[PDB]
Amino acid sequence: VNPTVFFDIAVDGEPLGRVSFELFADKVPKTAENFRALSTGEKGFGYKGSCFHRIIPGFMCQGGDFTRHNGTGGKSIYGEKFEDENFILKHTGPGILSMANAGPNTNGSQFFICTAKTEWLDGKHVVFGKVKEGMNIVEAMERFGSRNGKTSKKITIADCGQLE
Repeated sequence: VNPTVFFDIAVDGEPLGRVSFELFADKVPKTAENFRALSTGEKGFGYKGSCFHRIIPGFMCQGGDFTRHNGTGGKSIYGEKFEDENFILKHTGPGILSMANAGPNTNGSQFFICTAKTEWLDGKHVVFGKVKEGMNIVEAMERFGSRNGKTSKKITIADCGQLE
């Protein structure tokens, strides 16, 4: 019942590959539905064409700022910044999909993919999904990041949507 979404990633415009996610709608339905919606674009806005603007190897890949392309923007499907739904699920290792924010109850559209166990984020960021297929594509993306998070090539979501 949990929905599956995919990203088709490109690097300076050249295809790299597809990452797919399981979204834990059974446990965090409001947060999973936001990400699902933004990935299909069915509200008229969303992730297609946006970039991963902050990539720190061994740490995480952050994206979803489809409004300002640099970490200052993005918006949810709810007309404002939704609440932290719950912190049931933990940051247990690579592939975890989790919400970025600006403090308690400030979720918008930005998210990150963990490339390592990041327990210090437990209780701070809402985990709502996991990479299903294509972790190797995340690993290839990670190599274009840097110590301060600046990417050496443009990493884009060339296409995205819902699978199955």
